[PDB]
Amino acid sequence: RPDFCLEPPYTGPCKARIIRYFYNAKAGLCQTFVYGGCRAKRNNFKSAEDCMRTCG
Amino acid sequence: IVGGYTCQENSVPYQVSLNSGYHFCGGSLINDQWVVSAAHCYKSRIQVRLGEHNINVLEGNEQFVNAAKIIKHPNFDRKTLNNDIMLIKLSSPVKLNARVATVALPSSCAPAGTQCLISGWGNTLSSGVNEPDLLQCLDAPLLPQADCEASYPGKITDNMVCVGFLEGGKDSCQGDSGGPVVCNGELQGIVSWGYGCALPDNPGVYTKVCNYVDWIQDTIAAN
Ligand SMILES: [Ca+2]
Repeated sequence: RPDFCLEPPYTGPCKARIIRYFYNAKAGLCQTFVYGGCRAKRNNFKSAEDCMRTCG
Repeated sequence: IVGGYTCQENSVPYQVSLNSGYHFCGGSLINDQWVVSAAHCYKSRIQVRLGEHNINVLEGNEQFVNAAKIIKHPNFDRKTLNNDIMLIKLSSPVKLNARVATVALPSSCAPAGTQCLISGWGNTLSSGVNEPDLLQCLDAPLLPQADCEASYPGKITDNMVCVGFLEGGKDSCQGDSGGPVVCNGELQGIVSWGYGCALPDNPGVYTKVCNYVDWIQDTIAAN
């Protein structure tokens, strides 16, 4: 699978509270995390389906 | 808000919560029909909740109003966060009272050293996650621009101001964005960004509201 799928979730410097999905390789599944609102990394999805399709 | 204290019930009447299913940002009521927040808090659909204290319990003083117009600053940069400010026009004017009041726009730019009040329902931990039910408050000073720049080399513009402590411990955090920084009864800052929360050498960075008073007034009068 792509390398960005193995990176930990990135909240970013912004201080909003936006729920996004990320692939947790250690668990082998997509989970939610708090995204700050700006400068998102690639392991950041708006849905679990898109997350699993890209990093599954 | 990390290292703060629970605000006295309805002691920050101008504070609002931006909700699109759950609380995601804060804001400030500047007049009966307009709220100011951070541009990175943009969402196509936004419900504004006023008169709040406990964000998870219906208390009876709350007013829920949908946003009719969402206007971000035309020069907002999603990468550098320069001009991180946005205006929201409500569907209908709110009823102003003790729990719901407006905050005055700046008469001028407050100098470094000015004590201010920051508030929000954001994370209260620097490490880990603890979302408060009750509105949190924090007393903190505007920091000298040179210290702000030394903390964030080459990332601070004239439209930003650092507020907090260079030793860390107290700061705004995720969930606080768009919230107010009030000094002497005037809105001088808007929670925007920072590296982590309450970390040493990295105090919160805020939008310098005194640079946008005219843009705010011109936009309000034109919409
Ligand atoms: Ca409530």
